[PDB]
Amino acid sequence: KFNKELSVAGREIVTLPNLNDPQKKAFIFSLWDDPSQSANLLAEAKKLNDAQAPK
Amino acid sequence: KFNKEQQNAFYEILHLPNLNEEQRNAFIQSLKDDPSQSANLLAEAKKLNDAQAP
Ligand SMILES: [Mg+2]
Repeated sequence: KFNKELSVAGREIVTLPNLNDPQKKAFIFSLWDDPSQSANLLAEAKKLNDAQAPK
Repeated sequence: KFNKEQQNAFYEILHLPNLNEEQRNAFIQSLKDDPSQSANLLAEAKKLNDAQAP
């Protein structure tokens, strides 16, 4: 079930290095509110991790 | 409901380094089961994390 999903998605999000805390917390909270689109949140979080990578 | 209390627990659990996948998954599932024991589970997760420190 979305049990492993939330755990793996969660860990991946919190370990993204270019996201600030508030952003991580926001994603995590959303992840919990709708485990359904976890795949979407993660991708989006990665994209943002890339946008905020060193310029 | 106690959504905020479980979201917070979920969030903090994701930051406990000494827990293993199975354990994190256990806590997550237990979190959504009885949203009431959230604050309780959290406390346990933390004590477990320390108990498993390197
Ligand atoms: Mg393990």
